[PDB]
Amino acid sequence: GRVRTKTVKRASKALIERYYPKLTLDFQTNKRLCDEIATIQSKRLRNKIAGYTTHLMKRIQKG
Amino acid sequence: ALISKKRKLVADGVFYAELNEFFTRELAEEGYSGVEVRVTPTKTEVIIRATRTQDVLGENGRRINELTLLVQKRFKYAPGTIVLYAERVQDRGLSAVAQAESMKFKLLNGLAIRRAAYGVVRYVMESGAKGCEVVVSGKLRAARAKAMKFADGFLIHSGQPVNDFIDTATRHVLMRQGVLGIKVKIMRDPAKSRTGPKALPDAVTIIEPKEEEPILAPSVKDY
Amino acid sequence: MLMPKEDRNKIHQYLFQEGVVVAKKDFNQAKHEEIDTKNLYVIKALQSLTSKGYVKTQFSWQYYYYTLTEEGVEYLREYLNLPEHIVPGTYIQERN
Amino acid sequence: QQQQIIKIRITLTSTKVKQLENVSSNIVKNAEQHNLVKKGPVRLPTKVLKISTRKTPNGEGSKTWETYEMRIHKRYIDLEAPVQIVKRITQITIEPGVDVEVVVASN
RNA sequence: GACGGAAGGGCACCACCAGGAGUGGAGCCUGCGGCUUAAUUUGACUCAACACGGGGAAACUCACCAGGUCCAGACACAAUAAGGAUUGACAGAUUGAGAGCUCUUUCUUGAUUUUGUGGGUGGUGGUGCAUGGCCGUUCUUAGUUGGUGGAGUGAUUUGUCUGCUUAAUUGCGAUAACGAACGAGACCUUAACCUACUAAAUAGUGGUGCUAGCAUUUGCUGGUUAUCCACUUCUUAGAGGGACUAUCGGUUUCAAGCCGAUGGAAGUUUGAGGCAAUAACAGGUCUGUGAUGCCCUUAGACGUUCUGGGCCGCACGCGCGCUACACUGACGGAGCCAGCGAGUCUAACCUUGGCCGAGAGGUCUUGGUAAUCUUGUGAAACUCCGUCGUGCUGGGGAUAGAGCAUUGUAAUUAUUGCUCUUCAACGAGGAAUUCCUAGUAAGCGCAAGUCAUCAGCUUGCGUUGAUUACGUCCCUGCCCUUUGUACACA
Repeated sequence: GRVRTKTVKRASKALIERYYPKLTLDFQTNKRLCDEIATIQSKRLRNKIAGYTTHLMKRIQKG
Repeated sequence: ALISKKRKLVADGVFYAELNEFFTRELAEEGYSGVEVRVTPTKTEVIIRATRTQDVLGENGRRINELTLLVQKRFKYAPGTIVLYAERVQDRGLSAVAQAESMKFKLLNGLAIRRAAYGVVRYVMESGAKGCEVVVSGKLRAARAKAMKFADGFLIHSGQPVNDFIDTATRHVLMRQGVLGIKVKIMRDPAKSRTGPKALPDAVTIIEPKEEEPILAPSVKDY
Repeated sequence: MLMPKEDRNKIHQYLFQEGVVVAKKDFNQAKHEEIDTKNLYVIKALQSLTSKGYVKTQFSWQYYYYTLTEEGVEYLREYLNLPEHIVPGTYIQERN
Repeated sequence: QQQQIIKIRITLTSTKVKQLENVSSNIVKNAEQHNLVKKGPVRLPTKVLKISTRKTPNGEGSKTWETYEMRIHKRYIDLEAPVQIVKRITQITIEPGVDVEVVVASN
């Protein structure tokens, strides 16, 4: 009952346009590589957007 | 005497909300903009960093010598401590009283209900006011409904750290036909304030890398 | 109230020495510190010069901030009979 | 008697903990400048000063209950201090409303 | 647009279906009526008035019924005081107050204006249909909107959608729309994980300086108003990590889902909180503002003195509750738990004890303006072991009676408690009818708030902790599409 939210959905495509060829299936090193250099404002606004980056590139290999 | 640890910071307002009720009410024509409280022992730092700080000399003893001994002599601080000091306040977009007291001499003449309002506030609408809210009510026209809900700005609120950027004011005047209540809300910029968070979480900029490397028939390097 | 004026002029004595005329709030207490006359009937002549200026005014918190104005010379040439520029319009503290 | 190290209970308190930890830091860093022997920073519990009233100016409606409260932050320290480090403290480690006075003992 | 006893969608423990607590039965506080008293001041009467207005009201409060002195009449502008204005007055006749209230009445009395046409505006006086500020409700809700382009002469509309999901106008997907600014979501808290830290008795540790003793089964119960103090993890957080519906099978428009399982302190926006947008209610506050337009009044006052009924008076009505109908209970013994605090300032608040008396409590003392002392809040509810039985009772304590104390200049119409006399109703409670889905529903009890004294109240703090629905439109309530509308203080 807890589907995601819009201002982190749109924020990644100005962000993962930078660094597509990374961010693999194991979701630990990419998570801090999602937290890499950006001007973030908290930790779980970005762990959600890393889990956004986790789930939404893991399923490109579903076709 | 023998002050406890629960008797001066809950009792901050016995002196700090004493001055802030005083120069909201006594001679608030000055455009009051807070006092820089660094209370040294046996001295009292009055810093009315206001719009009319040419009145810190004045006659050098006409009204200042009153104000040495009015706030300081109603709770009866013992004399021999009080010092007065001032300096001009500036950057008049980022303060509620700056445009409020720019209306506290226009409420007799018959200016428009809007013309002075969105004109002076465009000192900061182009330099850091996104979403403001001004209501100038009372009874300007004898009817059933007496309220002008003036709306202006390019609205960004709210992420709940709201106190980082807000100004608030509410004023009154006793005219011929009842009170005229002027409450505003002026919105400072965290991007013009240069402090702490550059912006509440909307303004997140993303830098660009070097162009990513090829297969790179590589090298002979020995520095 | 019909009351002799050495009462008032011990309190106007307390004005020109530092610059205060301030009453407190109570009835039948009559002990304000540093203005040691009654708390209430000193007001009776304190508005009596207010009607033609001579003093400023605010109430708030019932604090009685009734302190003299710039025209505190010409009536105290005759009600205290003092030579001015002692607590008149140029009563310099030192320089502040 | 001047400059002995005789176990003194220097006590600090403030309102916001950003500047209270500031004041204690550049005094224990100024406990490095001549190396006061010390079992020092006592990270003491901070306080909650709750009031819980009805802020409404009339007795009507589905009634209201809030809180409004000061944060007493408070750092008792176990110093062992000399007579030199108490002097310049009224306008060092500065923040709005610096409050300090120390009893010169602990035992 | 608003409606409908029109469909359709959805969703609702401020409505149900399981439930777990039940209410209104009695009596009695505590309100609002009425009753009428000379007086029951006053607002609020629809969830959205009625244990509300801090409202547990002796005075203080207090706006009604009672009495009587200050005028507390700044004064714009000026008659009457100088062989006397204003009037306090001893003792007395009245008179709660020697209230010289009133008089019997001559001692005091001086430029300190008694006042004089008129004016301060005191007002807890009407006026929230004169108001601002403020507070609630529409709504525990997804609802707003510009920038452009599209249709329509124009009001407007489109974007915001027939699908599916969701706590969600959240997302996917369809697409004259595209890209967005809001609110919400997001964000943030907290009872938290961190023995890794800058870090230790006004605070908590294995040790043990001086080491009494049970016991020798060789280190234990220990203490030592500090002996070196041994030491930072428990106590406390400076920033940070750690969790981001985390992972695979099931079924999925392959998304948007969400579950079988589980690393884990944290898989249910972690549980619950926090500020919550456009537009407005003739919502409400003028009995909190010394901010109030006007009007009644302006000292013969609706200010303001000081004692009494009052808001506490009684067929009766309705609102919130508290003790209970006892025998997983009652009485008596044994053991014994919290956190919240708020505590004296030039005055007397919290207080273990000593000693006294059965208590109520009282005099010297114990520490504390406060992680010092209260207080280890050992309390109740609780665990264990002896005594009570089918009754209005070893449940119950309404009702009136006497006595002892405490607080207050001041207790009667009783401030409260204490010890005995009085010892009842009431037996699970009618067509009337609420709240609430995990340390939460429930059990019980301490701080604080008003606090001298007065909790059957209200916030919190806690100590012990099930349930079953696992969600939905018939009743009630709210938003959206479509139609109809002779309506717009709808």
